[PDB]
Amino acid sequence: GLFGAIAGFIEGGWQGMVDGWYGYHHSNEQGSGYAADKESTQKAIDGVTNKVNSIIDKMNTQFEAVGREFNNLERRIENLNKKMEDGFLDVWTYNAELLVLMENERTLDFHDSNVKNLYDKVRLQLRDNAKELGNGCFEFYHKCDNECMESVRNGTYDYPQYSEEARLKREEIS
Amino acid sequence: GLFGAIAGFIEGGWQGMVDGWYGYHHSNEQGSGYAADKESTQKAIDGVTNKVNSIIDKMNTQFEAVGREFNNLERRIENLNKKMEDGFLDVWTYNAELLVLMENERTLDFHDSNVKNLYDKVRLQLRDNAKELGNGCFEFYHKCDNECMESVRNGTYDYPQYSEEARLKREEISSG
Amino acid sequence: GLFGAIAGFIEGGWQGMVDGWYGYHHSNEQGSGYAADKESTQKAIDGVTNKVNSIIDKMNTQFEAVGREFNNLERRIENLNKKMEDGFLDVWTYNAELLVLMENERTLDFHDSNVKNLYDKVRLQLRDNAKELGNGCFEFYHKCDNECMESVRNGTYDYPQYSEEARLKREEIS
Amino acid sequence: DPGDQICIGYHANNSTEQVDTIMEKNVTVTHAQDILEKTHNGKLCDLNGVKPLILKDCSVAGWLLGNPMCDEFIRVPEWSYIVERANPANDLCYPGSLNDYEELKHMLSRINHFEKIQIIPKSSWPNHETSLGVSAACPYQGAPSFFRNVVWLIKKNDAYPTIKISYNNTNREDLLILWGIHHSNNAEEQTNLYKNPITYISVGTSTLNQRLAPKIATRSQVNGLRGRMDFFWTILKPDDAIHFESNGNFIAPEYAYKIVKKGDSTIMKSGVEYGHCNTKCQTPVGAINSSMPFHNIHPLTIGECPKYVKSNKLVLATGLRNS
Amino acid sequence: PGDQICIGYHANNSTEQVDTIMEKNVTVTHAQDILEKTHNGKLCDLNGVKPLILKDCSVAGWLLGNPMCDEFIRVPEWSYIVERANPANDLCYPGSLNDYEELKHMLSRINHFEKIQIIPKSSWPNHETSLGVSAACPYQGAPSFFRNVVWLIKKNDAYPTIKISYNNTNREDLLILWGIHHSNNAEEQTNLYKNPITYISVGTSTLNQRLAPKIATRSQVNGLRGRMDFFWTILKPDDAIHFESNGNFIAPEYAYKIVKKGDSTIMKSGVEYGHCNTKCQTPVGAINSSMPFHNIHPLTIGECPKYVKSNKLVLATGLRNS
Amino acid sequence: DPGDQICIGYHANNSTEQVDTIMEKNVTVTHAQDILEKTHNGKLCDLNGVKPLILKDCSVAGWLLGNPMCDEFIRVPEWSYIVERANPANDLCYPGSLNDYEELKHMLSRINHFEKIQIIPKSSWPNHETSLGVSAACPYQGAPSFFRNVVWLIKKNDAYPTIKISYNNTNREDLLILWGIHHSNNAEEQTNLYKNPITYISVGTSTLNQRLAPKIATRSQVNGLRGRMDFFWTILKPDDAIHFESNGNFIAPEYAYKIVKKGDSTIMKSGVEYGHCNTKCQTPVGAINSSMPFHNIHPLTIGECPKYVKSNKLVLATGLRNSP
Ligand SMILES: CC(=O)N[C@H]1[C@H](O[C@@H]2[C@@H](O)[C@H](O)O[C@H](CO)[C@@H]2O)O[C@H](CO)[C@@H](O[C@@H]2O[C@H](CO[C@]3(C(=O)O)C[C@H](O)[C@@H](NC(C)=O)[C@H]([C@H](O)[C@H](O)CO)O3)[C@H](O)[C@H](O)[C@H]2O)[C@@H]1O
Ligand SMILES: CC(=O)N[C@H]1[C@H](O[C@@H]2[C@@H](O)[C@H](O)O[C@H](CO)[C@@H]2O)O[C@H](CO)[C@@H](O[C@@H]2O[C@H](CO[C@]3(C(=O)O)C[C@H](O)[C@@H](NC(C)=O)[C@H]([C@H](O)[C@H](O)CO)O3)[C@H](O)[C@H](O)[C@H]2O)[C@@H]1O
Ligand SMILES: *[C@@H]1O[C@H](CO)[C@@H](O[C@@H]2O[C@H](CO)[C@@H](O[C@@H]3O[C@H](CO)[C@@H](O)[C@H](O)[C@@H]3O)[C@H](O)[C@H]2NC(C)=O)[C@H](O)[C@H]1NC(C)=O
Ligand SMILES: *[C@@H]1O[C@H](CO)[C@@H](O[C@@H]2O[C@H](CO)[C@@H](O[C@@H]3O[C@H](CO)[C@@H](O)[C@H](O)[C@@H]3O)[C@H](O)[C@H]2NC(C)=O)[C@H](O)[C@H]1NC(C)=O
Ligand SMILES: *[C@@H]1O[C@H](CO)[C@@H](O[C@@H]2O[C@H](CO)[C@@H](O[C@@H]3O[C@H](CO)[C@@H](O)[C@H](O)[C@@H]3O)[C@H](O)[C@H]2NC(C)=O)[C@H](O)[C@H]1NC(C)=O
Ligand SMILES: *[C@@H]1O[C@H](CO)[C@@H](O[C@@H]2O[C@H](CO)[C@@H](O)[C@H](O)[C@H]2NC(C)=O)[C@H](O)[C@H]1NC(C)=O
Ligand SMILES: *[C@@H]1O[C@H](CO)[C@@H](O)[C@H](O)[C@H]1NC(C)=O
Ligand SMILES: *[C@@H]1O[C@H](CO)[C@@H](O)[C@H](O)[C@H]1NC(C)=O
Ligand SMILES: *[C@@H]1O[C@H](CO)[C@@H](O)[C@H](O)[C@H]1NC(C)=O
Ligand SMILES: *[C@@H]1O[C@H](CO)[C@@H](O)[C@H](O)[C@H]1NC(C)=O
Ligand SMILES: *[C@@H]1O[C@H](CO)[C@@H](O)[C@H](O)[C@H]1NC(C)=O
Repeated sequence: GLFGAIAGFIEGGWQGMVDGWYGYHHSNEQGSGYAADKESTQKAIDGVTNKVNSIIDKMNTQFEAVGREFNNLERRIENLNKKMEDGFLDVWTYNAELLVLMENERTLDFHDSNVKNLYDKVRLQLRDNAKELGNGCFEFYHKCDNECMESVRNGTYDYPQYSEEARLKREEIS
Repeated sequence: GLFGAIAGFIEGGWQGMVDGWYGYHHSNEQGSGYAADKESTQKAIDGVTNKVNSIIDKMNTQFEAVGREFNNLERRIENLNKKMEDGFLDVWTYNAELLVLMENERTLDFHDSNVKNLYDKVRLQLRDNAKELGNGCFEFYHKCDNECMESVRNGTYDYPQYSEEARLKREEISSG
Repeated sequence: GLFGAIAGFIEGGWQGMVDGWYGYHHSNEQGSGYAADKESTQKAIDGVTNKVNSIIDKMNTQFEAVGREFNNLERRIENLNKKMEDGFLDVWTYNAELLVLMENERTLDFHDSNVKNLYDKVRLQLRDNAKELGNGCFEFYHKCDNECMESVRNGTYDYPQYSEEARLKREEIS
Repeated sequence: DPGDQICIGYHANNSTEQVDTIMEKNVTVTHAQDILEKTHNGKLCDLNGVKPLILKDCSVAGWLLGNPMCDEFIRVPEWSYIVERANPANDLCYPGSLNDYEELKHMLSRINHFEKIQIIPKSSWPNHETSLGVSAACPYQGAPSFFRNVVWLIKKNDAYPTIKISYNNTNREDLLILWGIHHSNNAEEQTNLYKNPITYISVGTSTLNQRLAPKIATRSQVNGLRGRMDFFWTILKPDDAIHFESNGNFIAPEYAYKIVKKGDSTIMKSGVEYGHCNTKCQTPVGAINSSMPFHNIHPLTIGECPKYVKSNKLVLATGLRNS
Repeated sequence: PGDQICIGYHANNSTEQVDTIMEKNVTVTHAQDILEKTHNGKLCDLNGVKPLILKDCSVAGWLLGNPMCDEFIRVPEWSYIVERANPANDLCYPGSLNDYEELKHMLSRINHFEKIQIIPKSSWPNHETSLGVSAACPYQGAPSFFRNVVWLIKKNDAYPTIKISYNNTNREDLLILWGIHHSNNAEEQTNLYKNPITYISVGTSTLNQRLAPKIATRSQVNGLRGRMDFFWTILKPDDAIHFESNGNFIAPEYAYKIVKKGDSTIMKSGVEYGHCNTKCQTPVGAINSSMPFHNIHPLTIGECPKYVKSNKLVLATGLRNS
Repeated sequence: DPGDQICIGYHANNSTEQVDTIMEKNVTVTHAQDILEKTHNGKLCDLNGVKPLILKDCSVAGWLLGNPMCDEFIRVPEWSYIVERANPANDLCYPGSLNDYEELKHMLSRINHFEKIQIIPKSSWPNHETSLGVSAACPYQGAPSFFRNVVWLIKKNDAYPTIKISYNNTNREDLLILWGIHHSNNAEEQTNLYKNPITYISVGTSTLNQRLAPKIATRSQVNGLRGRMDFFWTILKPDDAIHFESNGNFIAPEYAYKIVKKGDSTIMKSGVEYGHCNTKCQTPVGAINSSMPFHNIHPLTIGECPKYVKSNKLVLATGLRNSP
């Protein structure tokens, strides 16, 4: 919700998309289908893997032998140990719970930013050669075949090729 | 200012609106008024409530009896208790101060995105039928009444209904 | 990054920008050069300075005398000190690593946020009087002297000044 | 050209409350909430329904042994924590020491049941003097007296027969038994009090095996006395018998305490008055009733308390930037 | 119309729910729990070394050779000691072992351990060596005594003053144990040792100990009013220990060569041994590492996760599910 | 024709500084700062302007009792902490022990005022010999000697009359007083030194009440000596008196220490040389500057120190992401 993509102008997820976390759905004269953007999916996978690994690998563990070796006339000493063990339990329980809550919020917004950035990359390429539908989709003013659709997903969309056709379409609705 | 809305282009809150944390201000021939978006406001208030409750409820508190039970020939043990008590104070003091500093930054940026999300919602509907003034307002190129204001405030603005009406003024306004 | 700018529509950043962290590069008939936006870099300078100072200054330090003052028949008590010492080492090592990891992610996102916000301020001023190349640059539909170049940078770009001359370059040029 | 206008905006109010972020300082917000507890009631309260044992100016040692300046019989059969002053005035009227004193106080910090009973009546010493064991250092209303719960046995008719007495704990509860030994000042004083130049004390239970001997030596005056009295204690579990043997310098027990312990606490050093209040967390300066994660009232807390921190305010932003 | 390209994100049939700081029970496509909750329910070797498991005996009974404990076994090394919560077999003759808690802590992890005989029964030609027997320590229902120590009794109505010494010619530290018997009355003192007033002198390069019997009336424990206080010391190599006594001496017969290189604690558990290996052992079982946190048990031995009071620590990895 | 161009961009420089984020490792940044302290000067320094007491060849017990084989140094009236070697060369020339040694060491770790004074001169023993309490295990100036702050009293003219002496602390400061008992080896040695087969020591103050007897037995040889001497200590508060009674085996005091204690410290075990420096945080391997929140030098620190962590770098990113 931080970027208004995952729950905002894109109102839902696609069950048909199975080969990635983020991707595209196209619909042209040759048919409709799903295509997953692996450049974004891999970078998201590495970052999420790094975060989980960092949360795990950065923990420092040492050999400790935790028992109860104080007698009935050393209860002051064992109360010192009780305050130490209970204090550390409070420190770790509070740290662990909040670390999960804060990072889970961060992880969800990380996916949100990735989806938003994908939308802006496609939008920045099409410019006025396509129409922003406000729902995560662009309606082309020209004919974008399967090879043209791959160019949009490859960051190689050629604006000058379809400029006059798009302008003619824009005037065609006038 | 992480999303550039609160003090980036909106640049100022509205003391007039007392209904919610975010909302709209319409001004047409009928009059002027303040509207509050109950949807995003309720989400923000519920979201901040969870953050505050989580910071409070996750703290585990147990019975402890803290005193000074060691004598003049048990000072080395007392030093161990002192180092333990001082160590736990240092840990909690650092975490509590930094927890507030980090979460206060997130909460303010949480409010910043909600405004921009509301701003980007209206921007998509009007498209070319209204220009982008840049102060967080949309001056309609067409004429919009109180009923038409409601459509923008609940997400039902019909763009082609006022398309050419905007164009006649748009192609004439830019002529000077 | 999390907003799109550093390694986003901008690729690498400018080596010739030594007067600040964020700024502009103009190219008109009068020449070309680099310039920095004082307000944005100053906020970034203060923000990171506050972040580093907060991490340093908020730490509470007390006088302690740490030694080994227990004999061979007080090993149970010395074990208690070892468990306490190692427990605090684990707490501080874990927090310091994650705090460095997380705040570094925040810092780079903070720089990313400032660049995008600086872009949007220019974007909302030029409007249809300029065309965005999609790589962090803008194409004016008119003539922009060095006086008007500063107007974009200093927030005083007057929209009607070139709106008519813009149309003679975008709509007129078919 | 009165172009109809729709705007996007956010709340503002008159609040002057300010919070700090990791990058900015002194940011005014519309709403804010503090998570640091800063208020206490300023009185000593009951801990989870149980009243504390407050010793006004007596220590645990003087209260247990029966110092005449202390309460002759305390009413509390149950307490949650013991309140002592920084320096109790009536610790041990007769100079001496209490063995394992710090561990004994820890046990007595929270006691479920406490009742004084008489295990050895003074009529159990037919051949020893039970009425001369007094001292000017232990006065009651000016007149010489002694600890109320123990008997200072003295020779009768210039004779101190070997004592062999024992007590079986017929009760169903553990018994706290206290006894002592008196250290004479010289050989003549030892004869003038016990008639036996070389004396001993033997105390035996199922776990205790104690041999005491007086340390007759020159010492410095405390409360006007150069003599000393070292006191000892043990827990006589039910159906177990304590066995006493002595031929001099014996400070025999008269009263004992039936004790049941089901929880642990500690001794609180405070002078704050009782407040007829209940709480789950207690500090020497006042009890706190809070659910906040942190507090800055006092470090020496008893109960379920927030984490004591070195902070004046931990205020979280629950609202937007104000303007 | 047509020719649309849409941007979307993955979704699946997952019901996995994670909690965030601002929202609870958020269903996500994928998630991982970083809290360990599983143990094998078996006591394992700690980093390749088997624990020393005392079935029904305490360390005091096993050290002193209680006739109801086994006479040493193939335990030249152990990583930790497993005791029952209340071991039935202990000091059968009532008494005590000095610094018993400190002795157990040292013996928690031993690199090398080997019982040897330092003083044979032939070293007491003027005292009775077979008569030091009590009914409270029966071996086959017949009265006996601690196996590793000798209760010396008078011979020919005489207890000559003992002056014996042992030089630790071994290259490893030695653990030596001895005791003093506390009589019940004067008559019993002479019936056993013939000497009314007795003493024990124990001397090493560092130890200088004088012990005297405390003859008094005591309550019956295991049918006995008598008591025996046992003591121990670590005799460094090439050092010597000197014993001098004229009665009530519980003279050592066996001693243990000690090589200590690390430290452990005493584990109280009834869980059985599973012929396994682990880096972390809890009283209810062993746990495999790599998770930063766990909630199995606090009294752990080894490199273990941090013990917390949580039932779930679920990190969100996937996207918010629809 | 030429469309004027205005561009947005950020800063970049020639920097190889790398930081790690929660999701990316080894990210090159234009500028960075390390919040971890990693350097120590390799010296022992004064703590807040007060030089420590450095016992180079001696233990605290040997230094207090005046071990003749320990080097004599100039009087130090105050110190902030005590430095001992891991294994001091000289601890107790005569084998024995000092009672409550660890607690005494901890109390003496930080002393505001320390001054040795004479309380019982050797002229105060008319009926006991004061110069023969001497052993070859404690040489001094080429002659057999003993601990020089105490005196080992011996029988004179085959007689050891019972000692009954008292000392009143007329000073305004507390007094540290040490004494001891000699444990013989056999009955013959006892009589040859004190003439009394059964001996005792009684010490008494307003708080102290102690009785000792020699443990005459056979022990192993330490420094070539089978005898032992166990020393004891107490703090004689002002205007209080200490009373010594003995008929043999008494190691009488000659010197005591006027002591004033205000703060607390510990004993540092180190062999690092003194550096004639000042610091706010001392480690057994060197002093650190203590400006950063963390350090990774050593855990056994004295002073106001950063939090000790097991890390090699804690580098915060301050600049932007740097690109090649
Ligand atoms: C028993 C008594 O009165 N002793 C005092 C002594 O009296 C002598 C008497 O005991 C003996 O039988 O006969 C000779 C003459 O042949 C004396 O008459 O006289 C001493 C000199 O004044 C006293 O010393 C003073 O004792 C004070 C202690 O007062 C008390 C106390 O502390 O309560 C008084 C008690 O009556 C007494 N109790 C018993 C059972 O004897 C105790 C006790 O003696 C001591 O506490 C034992 O150490 O003492 C002050 O100490 C004062 O400073 C001192 O001069 C004899 O008390
Ligand atoms: C050695 C023995 O059996 N003594 C018993 C004693 O016999 C005496 C006899 O040895 C001596 O020569 O002459 C005197 C008379 O001048 C006695 O006749 O008689 C006592 C009373 O009948 C017994 O007391 C009983 O002891 C019981 C425990 O028996 C054992 C034990 O099993 O612990 C028997 C052991 O043989 C004996 N140990 C040794 C090394 O000799 C021990 C030992 O006496 C005690 O453990 C030391 O305190 O006792 C019960 O305790 C019973 O209640 C009690 O009446 C003597 O056992
Ligand atoms: C923000 O940018 C605007 C451009 O739209 C700046 O206005 C221009 O400011 C410059 C700077 O002084 C003026 O140039 C000056 O002109 C006079 C007379 O020709 C000459 O004496 C000076 O040496 C200098 O060249 C320029 O006239 C002015 N434009 C106007 C008045 O239309 C504005 O100042 C900029 N803001 C800031 C804070 O710099
Ligand atoms: C944010 O606002 C707070 C007030 O809530 C400012 O705190 C004030 O800061 C000044 C200057 O640092 C302090 O004056 C100094 O006070 C100390 C004693 O505390 C004295 O030693 C110095 O000579 C000097 O007078 C002032 O006391 C302090 N007030 C409070 C209530 O804390 C703070 O400076 C503001 N921070 C920023 C970054 O604007
Ligand atoms: C704590 O910080 C201080 C101040 O930064 C460090 O002291 C500095 O140490 C360096 C290297 O030892 C000194 O540089 C040397 O200076 C002399 C001229 O005085 C020159 O001949 C040498 O070639 C070298 O450059 C520097 O002067 C010194 N600064 C001061 C103010 O004394 C200190 O080392 C830090 N502590 C630790 C433990 O790192
Ligand atoms: C980040 O860079 C460091 C070097 O600064 C890498 O550390 C190297 O890791 C390899 C792994 O095989 C070792 O062989 C090298 O010796 C290491 N070099 C140093 C200087 O430590 C580190 O691996 C890099 N991070 C990642 C994720 O690859
Ligand atoms: C992306 O797609 C276009 C259009 O099919 C193709 O020409 C181009 O080579 C592709 N890019 C690759 C394969 O890197
Ligand atoms: C106390 O009396 C009970 C009554 O049965 C008895 O069993 C117990 O042994 C006695 N305690 C002793 C003798 O110590
Ligand atoms: C979250 O889900 C769990 C599991 O069904 C349930 O017990 C809990 O009450 C839920 N919490 C909320 C706030 O709905
Ligand atoms: C033990 O024997 C060795 C063998 O040389 C000897 O040096 C040493 O002194 C002896 N230990 C004693 C006598 O305590
Ligand atoms: C020490 O001397 C003072 C001098 O007045 C005296 O009052 C005090 O009692 C003496 N201390 C003793 C005798 O313990």
